Amino acid sequence: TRTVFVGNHPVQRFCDNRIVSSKYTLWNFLPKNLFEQFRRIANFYFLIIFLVQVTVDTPTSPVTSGLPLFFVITVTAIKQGYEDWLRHRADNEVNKSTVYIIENAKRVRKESEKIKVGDVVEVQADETFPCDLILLSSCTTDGTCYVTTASLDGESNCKTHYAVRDTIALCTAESIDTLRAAIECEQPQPDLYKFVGRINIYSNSLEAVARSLGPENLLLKGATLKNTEKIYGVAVYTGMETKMALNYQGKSQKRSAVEKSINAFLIVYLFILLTKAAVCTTLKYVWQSTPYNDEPWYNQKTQKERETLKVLKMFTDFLSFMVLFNFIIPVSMYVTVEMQKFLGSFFISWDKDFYDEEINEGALVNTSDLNEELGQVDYVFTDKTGTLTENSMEFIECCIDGHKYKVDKNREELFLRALCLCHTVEIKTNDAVDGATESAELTYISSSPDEIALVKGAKRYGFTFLGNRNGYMRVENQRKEIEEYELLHTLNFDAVRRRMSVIVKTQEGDILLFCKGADSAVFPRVQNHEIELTKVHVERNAMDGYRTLCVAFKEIAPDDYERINRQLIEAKMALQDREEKMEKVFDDIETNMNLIGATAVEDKLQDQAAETIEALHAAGLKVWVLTGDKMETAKSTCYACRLFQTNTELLELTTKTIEESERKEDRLHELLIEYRKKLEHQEYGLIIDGSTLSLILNSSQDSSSNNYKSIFLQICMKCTAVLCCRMAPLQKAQIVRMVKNLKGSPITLSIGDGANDVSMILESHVGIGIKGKEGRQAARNSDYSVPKFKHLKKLLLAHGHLYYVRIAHLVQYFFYKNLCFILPQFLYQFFCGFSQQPLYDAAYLTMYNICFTSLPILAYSLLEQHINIDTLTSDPRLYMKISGNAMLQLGPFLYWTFLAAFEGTVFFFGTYFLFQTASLEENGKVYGNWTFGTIVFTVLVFTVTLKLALDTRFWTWINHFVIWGSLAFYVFFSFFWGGIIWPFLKQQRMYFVFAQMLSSVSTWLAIILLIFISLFPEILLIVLKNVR
Amino acid sequence: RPDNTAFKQQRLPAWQPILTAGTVLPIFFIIGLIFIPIGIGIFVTSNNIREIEIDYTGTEPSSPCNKCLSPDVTPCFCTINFTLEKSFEGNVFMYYGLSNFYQNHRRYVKSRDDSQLNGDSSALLNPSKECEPYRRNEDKPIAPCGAIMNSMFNDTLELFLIGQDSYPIPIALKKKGIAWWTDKNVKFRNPPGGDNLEERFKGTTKPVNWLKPVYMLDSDPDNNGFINEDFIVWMRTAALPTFRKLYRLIERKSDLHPTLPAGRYWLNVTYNYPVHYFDGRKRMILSTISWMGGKNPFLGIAYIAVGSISFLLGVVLLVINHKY
Ligand SMILES: *[C@@H]1O[C@H](CO)[C@@H](O[C@@H]2O[C@H](CO)[C@@H](O)[C@H](O[C@H]3O[C@H](CO)[C@@H](O)[C@H](O)[C@@H]3O)[C@H]2NC(C)=O)[C@H](O)[C@H]1NC(C)=O
Ligand SMILES: Nc1ncnc2c1ncn2[C@@H]1O[C@H](COP(=O)(O)OP(=O)(O)O)[C@@H](O)[C@H]1O
Ligand SMILES: *[C@@H]1O[C@H](CO)[C@@H](O)[C@H](O)[C@H]1NC(C)=O
Ligand code: ALF
Ligand SMILES: [Mg+2]
Ligand SMILES: [Mg+2]
Repeated sequence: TRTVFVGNHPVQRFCDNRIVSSKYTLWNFLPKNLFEQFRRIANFYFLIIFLVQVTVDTPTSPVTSGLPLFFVITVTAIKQGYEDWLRHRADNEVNKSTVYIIENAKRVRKESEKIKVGDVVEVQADETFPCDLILLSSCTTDGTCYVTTASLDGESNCKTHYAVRDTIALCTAESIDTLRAAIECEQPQPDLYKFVGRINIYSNSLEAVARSLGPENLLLKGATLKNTEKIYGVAVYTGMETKMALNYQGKSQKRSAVEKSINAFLIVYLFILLTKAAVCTTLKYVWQSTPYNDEPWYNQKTQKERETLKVLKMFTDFLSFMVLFNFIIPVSMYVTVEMQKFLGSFFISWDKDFYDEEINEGALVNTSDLNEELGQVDYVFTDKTGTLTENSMEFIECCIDGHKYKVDKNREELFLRALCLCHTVEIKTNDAVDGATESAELTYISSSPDEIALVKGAKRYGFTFLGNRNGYMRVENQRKEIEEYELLHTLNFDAVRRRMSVIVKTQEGDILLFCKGADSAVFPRVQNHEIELTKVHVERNAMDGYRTLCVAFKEIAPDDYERINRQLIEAKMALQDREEKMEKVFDDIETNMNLIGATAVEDKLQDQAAETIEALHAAGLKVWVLTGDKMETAKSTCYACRLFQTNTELLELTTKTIEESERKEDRLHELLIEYRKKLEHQEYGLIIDGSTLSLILNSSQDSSSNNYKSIFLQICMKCTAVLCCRMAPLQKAQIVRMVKNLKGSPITLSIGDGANDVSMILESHVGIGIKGKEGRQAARNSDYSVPKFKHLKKLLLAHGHLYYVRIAHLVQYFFYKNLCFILPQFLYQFFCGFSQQPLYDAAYLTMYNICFTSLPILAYSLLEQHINIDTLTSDPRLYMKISGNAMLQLGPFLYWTFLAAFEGTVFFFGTYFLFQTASLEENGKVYGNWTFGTIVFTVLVFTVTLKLALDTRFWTWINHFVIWGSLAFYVFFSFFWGGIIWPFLKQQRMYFVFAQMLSSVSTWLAIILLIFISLFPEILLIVLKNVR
Repeated sequence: RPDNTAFKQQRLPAWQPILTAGTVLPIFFIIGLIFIPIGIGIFVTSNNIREIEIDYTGTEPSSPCNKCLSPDVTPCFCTINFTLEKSFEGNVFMYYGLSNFYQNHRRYVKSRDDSQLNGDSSALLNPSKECEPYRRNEDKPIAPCGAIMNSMFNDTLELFLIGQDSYPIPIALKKKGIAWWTDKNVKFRNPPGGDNLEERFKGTTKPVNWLKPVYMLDSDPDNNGFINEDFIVWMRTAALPTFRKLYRLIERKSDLHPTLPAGRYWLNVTYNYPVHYFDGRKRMILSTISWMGGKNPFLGIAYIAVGSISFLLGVVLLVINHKY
């Protein structure tokens, strides 16, 4: 609860207007990037190996483990350091822009970084807001300004914000006249839409006229000011506390199931590495037992090496085997899986199949880490109105006093006034040239398309709303009689209560509380005699698929109204939980209201909102519809969408069959444990409510011989169709929570377009926000955002499928290629005195991962479609059902590990059997152990490259390039390193090994045959699948 | 509106192989039919290579060389009798094998000094510290430091034919040209400058086990030291315990007479090198070389097995489908 004083003149504790969106600095980039890299299972492992190499004496040089790491580390550091110099640049541009301040009758021009809480900022037109202001005045009267948060939450409509009344008299002249104020405001919350405050404007002598603030005054930070002259504000939050700057924390969902399989594979390869090293030491000391297997007179130890403690030697030899077999763990997996996710996050927003010609926008990717969690979804939780059915409401068939008006002159007039009042339509002030339309432009611009429809449906009859004339409301009442009204209170609508209300004052008399709400939330408090008459029409209208709103009114007396006056202004003047203290007040202001009538509004399904739920039911998913609308309206929309097929037996847990605390459990268990487990896709579908789901979950803490929630989840999992009617915005998330837990990890998705659906879009694994008629509130809490439901089909089926396949076959292959590398070097230890002698040269050991095999798999993981991206969407029937994580399980993992073992065995023991020759040339010259290692390495490089070339089914010029160029670079580097690489070396060990190995037809034929024998167990699966 | 280029839209021009039966079986058949012919030409070229290996280590009480199996008067002299049933035709290559001899031992491969064998005057007079226990002795630096250069095979094998008389016709062996051309003409040079090669090796010694300096390994200055081909050939490590290194090459005589006529031959050994200790063998191998190397059946049998398993699978598949 902060207390600002307007001019900073009495009647420091606060931050300074400088935003820092970056992470690092110029002085803690390394100390902070390195620590956060080397904290990963493999970066730490290779740092350990490098240090063990630098301190101890080991088989393999220290460069072979610290050049491949100083690179994988300096590439990620460059990436992240630049991707943050961008943030530094941007913050500098934002908070180094001039902003005039009215210091003391002086219009100073400071910089946005030097603004402090409580000083009158002066914003001109088209100038974004330097900090969270509170519009204390404007130039024009009427105290209003048009703000367009084109950047905060994506929206692009000119919302209108209101000044503080007592202050609009202040304009550009002595506004610094010690305008005594005390703006008590709640502590900064990132809510971006809520705000709780209070003003204490003082007079010359004594005054405390405080106008309780809200989100109607707070001009957020970084929200452009549109089409006005100039505004004065009193900064309240000053950067790093203002919501625009407090919403920088939005990461902690991006954790896929293909980032934990990488760690299971890493753990397995560590326990493979330790078994290699332990077996080789156990056998290095069961071999050295014989006195002539150590120092046999041709190689004799050195005095020191001879007089070293024994156990110390066992330890140092275990270390030298871990430092020899240390490449069995991929050094370049992290940088490749990060550069892949970076460079491939775009394809799902560059796509021109997510492009709505109306909204003039496409898709939006707010988290590039779940990219491969779309191709894994198992449940899909939708919202009915807004996603399945766009908010194009067409008013049809009002119903006055249960008469179906289409009551002579007694109450119809009241019903039509009700429809015209009790909303917040706010026609666009200016109107275009009149004469081409029916009445005029009169573009009703509201936020709730249920009100727009009712005003247009009243206009169809006599009444015509045109008002909001600065405190008044005007309507033509079937005769051109403007008939001013006066809005005294707007008991706004909230999803939980389901009733909007208004307290108008007739032009020449009493007060009237109009209340439009849902039938469930308006019949409870009415004159019960009319419920039984209007509910039949409500029920017909519902069963035909229409949205039904009940309209009621109440005549308020003076003293009762003077009591509600206090009861309502003391709810807003209170800083502590005013939303709740106000719900609890205008929830008893609406007690016994004479029901006037009901109104039905027809709504249509989106473009392909049925051919997408069919495409989602085909690919295996289980589509639940968590709506807030009625039960027969939702059920009709579900029958339209083809969620419920024609011959489906519906299980209704609604309030039409469950009006008893104990009579619910009857069905709850009878239609599960004796019904749906003893007795389909088209036959069974469940229909629940909100009150009934509460009964089940909340107070199921008493009867637990057969748990309520448990039996119910059991009922649910045997149904691919479930419709949760009358669900509130928090039960919508209770359901995703319930499901995220059962019988494993059913990967849930949740797709919504409103403010109700901002809870499950945050709860579920991957959230999708639609950008529709309501606003961009969910599109910004969501991980992805698509302007249509029908885009979910393409997203899941043809983007998650490819995003998941590419990374699963990057992960499998990154371990394959390294087990293939290192199995020959482990087998060589037997045909060696177990002396840990590297099979391969040193250049080869460093390069294999970062030069010879690095690109091909990256190009594959980016540009590759194992099923053409057109057949992928044309066929969901399986292509998606085919990989329920299946591509990274035990089965495939061990297939790959056994293929790599087979190939390493073939490489080694084919070169072994080829080297029994006495010569492989025709001049009869013999080959050393460097020509044994380069033969095994040639076979290895080519077999891994061609195992990937046999996997690519989509051969872009870039695949051709990377694959054949990786092979040609191996072959050119090897000749270049064979030739003069002399002066700086201590070895000259590979001086012509390649160019002599390749002068033997016999080694050529052996390499060809071993590449083929190694790829055979793969060319065999190809054929066994092409057949049958 | 969204950038509608070929690449951003994931619709680059691609190939996309269609793998269908009539596109997948002729593969098995083609590799079968291309391998079995190769794996028969190779098998035949191998089996047509005549070789003979005589294990002259001793250790068999009845063997001629058991009189120097033990540590005896430095210059032993044994001789073994072998018989060439089928004459050797081309130019022949004499090797020497060694078993249980790990030239591929980490401590043993490290043990050279390439900077010195490459003629670097700086490393001549102070060898490295990888060639460790054999890096200095008698307060001097050893010329070919290291284990590799110290434990150099050093017993002299000679061949004789037994004509229609019993007199031995001495077969003529050739030493030049048995080491990779590069690593005798590039990677191995003598110390920098001088006229006589014993001046250049001035502040150095001879390795421990040797008998003469490096500058007295051969009389023709083109084979003297650091350039001696037998040295260079010993120094290229074996890669497996049981190895063999080219010893001599007998060149076909321009006459129409085979190199090694059939008949009876003496192999007389100046047995110097002891392998009895670490339980090794010493063998002399006379062999003939083809376009493919030497007698080794692996390539032939392996090509034939691969090309007769691919063909068996191709037949099973043609049966399955075109019959079903
Ligand atoms: C051929 O090679 C053999 C074995 O490589 C040589 O044998 C070694 O020769 C040196 C002297 O030239 C021997 O003294 C050495 O013996 C070892 O122990 C003795 C004492 O017992 C010690 O004086 C030496 O320093 C050395 O450590 C021999 N090593 C063996 C027999 O294994 C042989 O001389 C060479 N013959 C030639 C060049 O004709
Ligand atoms: N402007 C409104 N005034 C009064 N009641 C409303 C209004 N808009 C919606 N309602 C009621 O609130 C319910 C829930 O609306 P909401 O939470 O937006 O979900 P949905 O639009 O999917 O029904 C509606 O079914 C209706 O009964
Ligand atoms: C060849 O071996 C025979 C066996 O007696 C021997 O007479 C002859 O002298 C040996 N060669 C030499 C060293 O002349
Ligand atoms: F249309 Al809804 F919650 F039912 F946004
Ligand atoms: Mg709504
Ligand atoms: Mg949605």
